[PDB]
Amino acid sequence: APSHLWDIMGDRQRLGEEHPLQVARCTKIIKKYVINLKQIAKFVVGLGERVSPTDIEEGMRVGVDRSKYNIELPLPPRIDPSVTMMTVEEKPDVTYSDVGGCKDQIEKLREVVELPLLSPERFATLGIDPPKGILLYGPPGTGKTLCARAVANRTDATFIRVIGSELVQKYVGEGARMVRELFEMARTKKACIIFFDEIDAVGGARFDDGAGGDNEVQRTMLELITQLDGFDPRGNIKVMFATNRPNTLDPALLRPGRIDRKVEFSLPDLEGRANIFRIHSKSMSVERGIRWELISRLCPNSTGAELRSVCTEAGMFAIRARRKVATEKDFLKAVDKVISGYKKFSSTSRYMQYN
Amino acid sequence: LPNEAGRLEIFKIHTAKVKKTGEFDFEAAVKMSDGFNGADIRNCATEAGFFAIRDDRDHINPDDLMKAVRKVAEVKKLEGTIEYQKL
Amino acid sequence: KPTETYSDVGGLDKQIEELVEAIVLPMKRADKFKDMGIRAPKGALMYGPPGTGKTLLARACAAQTNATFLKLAAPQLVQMYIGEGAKLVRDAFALAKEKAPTIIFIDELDAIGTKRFDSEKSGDREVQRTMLELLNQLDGFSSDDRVKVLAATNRVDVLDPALLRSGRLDRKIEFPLPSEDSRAQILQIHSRKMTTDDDINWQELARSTDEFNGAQLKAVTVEAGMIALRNGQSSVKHEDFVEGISEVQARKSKSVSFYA
Amino acid sequence: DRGVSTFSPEGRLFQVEYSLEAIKLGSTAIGIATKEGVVLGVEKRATSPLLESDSIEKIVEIDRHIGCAMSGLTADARSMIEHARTAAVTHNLYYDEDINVESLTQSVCDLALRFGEGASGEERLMSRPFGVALLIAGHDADDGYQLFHAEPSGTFYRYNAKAIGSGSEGAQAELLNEWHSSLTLKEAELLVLKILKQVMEEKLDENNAQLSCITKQDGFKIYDNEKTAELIKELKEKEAAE
Repeated sequence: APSHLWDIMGDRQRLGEEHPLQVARCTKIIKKYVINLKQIAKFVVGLGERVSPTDIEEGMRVGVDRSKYNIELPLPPRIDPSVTMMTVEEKPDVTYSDVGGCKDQIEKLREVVELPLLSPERFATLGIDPPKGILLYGPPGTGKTLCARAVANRTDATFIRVIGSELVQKYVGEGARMVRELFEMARTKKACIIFFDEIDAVGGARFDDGAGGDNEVQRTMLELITQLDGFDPRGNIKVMFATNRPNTLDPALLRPGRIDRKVEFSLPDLEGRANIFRIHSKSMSVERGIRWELISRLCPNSTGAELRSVCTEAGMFAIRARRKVATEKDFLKAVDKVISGYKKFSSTSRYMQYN
Repeated sequence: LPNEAGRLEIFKIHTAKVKKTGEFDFEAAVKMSDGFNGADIRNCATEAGFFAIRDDRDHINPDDLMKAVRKVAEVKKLEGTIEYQKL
Repeated sequence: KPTETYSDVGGLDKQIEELVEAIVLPMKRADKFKDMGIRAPKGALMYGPPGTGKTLLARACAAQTNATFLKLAAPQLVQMYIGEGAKLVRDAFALAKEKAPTIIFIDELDAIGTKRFDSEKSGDREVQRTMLELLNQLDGFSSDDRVKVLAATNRVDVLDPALLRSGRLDRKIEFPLPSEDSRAQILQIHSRKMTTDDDINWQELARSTDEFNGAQLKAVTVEAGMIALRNGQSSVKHEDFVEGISEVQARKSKSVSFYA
Repeated sequence: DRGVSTFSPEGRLFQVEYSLEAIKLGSTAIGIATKEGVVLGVEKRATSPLLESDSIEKIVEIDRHIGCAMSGLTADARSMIEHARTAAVTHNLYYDEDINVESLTQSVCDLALRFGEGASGEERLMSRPFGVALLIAGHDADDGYQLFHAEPSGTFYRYNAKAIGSGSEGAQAELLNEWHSSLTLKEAELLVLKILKQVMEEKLDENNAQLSCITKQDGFKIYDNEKTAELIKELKEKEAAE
């Protein structure tokens, strides 16, 4: 629709030659600027008309004119990162209250992450150092990522999603570049959150012999550790490591200096599993007078994934058994279905812990 | 690895331009390090300079020269034993 | 130069004096080595548990020299473009020409090296390329004892046996776990920025800490402040340090049989 | 291998550590040790009405005054039962007196704490670690009524109230509260049936539930199907008022 609202300006910013600049990176600063083109060509230029002497810095993309090379406008550094530009999300789904029950996992994470971001002056009175990293592993199916997304909602800032399979690329040595792409945006965008997903595919100690082609995996963590704690302790944002195989990780990865607060998820007890059915009681259909504490007692200790499956499957009996809403009789049938019927695999139940 | 007579000629090489004392050891340096290194002697020449600084002496103590050779035994710990590269 | 000095560390003087004889004394005493003809050590090997102060100790020595510092990571030497990583080591010592008294630091020396001949996969060779540059450059115009490099690695188990020579790395500096008096001075420095009642005796806490590295000691003062923060305490007492150190980890919470 | 000859670098073992899984997957066995005698009960877990519950037994009588509760694999446990009966009678051969229940349990564990085949200085009767666990009860003239737990891995312990099997973790929390030193014989029998019915999904009757008691006067008495059903009716009268 706005066809004529633009071309009116097409006789100034377009017909004239200003914008068509050749993107290139500056190397040495003599205060003579040595700049290397993307075509692999080097030259020397000076300042521009509107160019300030303090704007040009070492290792930064600087657009230069194609005909007569001169500095006109500076460009943001690191134009090469591409995939990491899609890792930024906004307005997640799971809220802070979506986690079933109030336990130690919620209170310990909000103090080391949400507290220093919302109240930076609280810990400044005692003059202490808030923990940079955290630890969440636990058994699978417990809603580990559900608790991690509850923190991103209260933060209201940039959330960086990092998949463990993203570190390994299709080129040897590219994995080291993917690590620096994550920490470069930490300085550009302050007070953000980065989250690792399934670091077991990368993080670990494989020693030497037995493969011969697997040395590409261990070189990613050695760069990740350097980018985390290097010769210069550079860091701002909090770091979250999450994987389902804690025993196969790097034995140095669990040491202090990166992760401080260690919180391991546990199987909810009768009091813990009771709130799981209560937070789901507001949804679906619950008959008046049904006590969910008796349903959770018949169910033994298991992961939270099977707990939410009870309320979901309970609504499925009303269609086959010819029922209006979910009754207590259909709840007992879900015990023999969600639990007793699925006792063949489809569960962890102290399966993967060490081996 | 040189033999017992081959190493003896090398100690005079590193101690030639380096200022020494006329008591500088001859054949005992070979007997001090056996099987630990037996290859790179120049490590011993660097370590011998630190013992003379603590005693405030420009010349190297012949006893400190033997102590520098003994120190090299624990310096490497790199394994690297070669019986397989003959062929 | 960095902002770290020797005053911020304590109890490591046994390992510090080994660093003073590498990049510190041979630089100022070079006039003595030229008259004596003794070649300064080309470098120093650093290993141990990863939670030590090897990053802090090497940082405290760089500021006292007041010279140009160069940081080069070993995993950064491998790139998808062939020859780009080979030019990194080649251009790293090229800056040691224009500026002769410089300092080069290599983190995670075990990151670059291997054998990989006999067994399957025929190796990689996208790594050892930049490793041959470390052997060739240090045997080239370098090794004037102004090129001294600080080599920091984790363990000694997996490494190229050809990395150690009188022209590359001489003094092998072991970093064991700090002792009683060594941990007492480290824990006291990290608590200087906190607020306490001055009733804490670190001699008892030094014995409460059993075989902890430099990183495990820093986490003590971090958790000690978190205990008084959640309880609403105005100061950190001695009981907060004992409670902060105690945690499961280890083998505790055993589902295993036997015991008895 | 990862067997008894391969010791784990973390300070543990493989084959025997996994043997606790067979215990956790076994039948629910509940018992309470009081001053009026120990009341033991198990769940026979009838899988079909054609199963004859009188022929199968998860509660075996070792001695007149000493009995056990078998929850687990019956095969691996029966070898210990034959050794338990032999050791209990062998002690009466050299002594002819009432033996301590802890001493009898130790004698059963003497064979049960050794496994393997190749040994330099001793013979090996067993072979592989067993994944079955029993609850041994009895009475003597010294410490009175005692209740134990048979662990083939480590040394046995004396438990006043112990639950094993599929309902081990479920019934363990209930034994830390309702248990008391003043519980009588009638209160102990009604408490076991109340806890066993909650951890059991099926209905409570004489077919899937069999209980026994160890006293001084009557020794070890097995509750028949007639008396067990009467104890269930007494539980229904207590639950009706509550």
